[PDB]
Amino acid sequence: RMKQLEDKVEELLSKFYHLENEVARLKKLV
Amino acid sequence: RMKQLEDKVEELLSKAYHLENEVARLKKLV
Amino acid sequence: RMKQLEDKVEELLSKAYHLENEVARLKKLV
Ligand code: NA
Ligand code: NA
Repeated sequence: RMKQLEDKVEELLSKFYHLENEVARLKKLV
Repeated sequence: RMKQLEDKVEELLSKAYHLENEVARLKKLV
Repeated sequence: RMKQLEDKVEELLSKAYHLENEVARLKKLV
């Protein structure tokens, strides 16, 4: 069942990557 | 170990949805 | 195996916590 977890962690890696950008986006605008 | 990882990963996935929303809110005010 | 996943989670947890702070920061400055 580690594969389901690995895929979720991969999904978490990517969401976190996108949130960092949109936050840094907000940081330049504020 | 294995169960705790899966739970934490699920804990993380929901925190991501909440952050995704908090970021969206902030965008409407930048 | 599991260790790779716990490492990754520890990372995402750090990221999540810092995004939380950054979100808390941006909130205070619209
Ligand atoms: Na929200
Ligand atoms: Na917000």
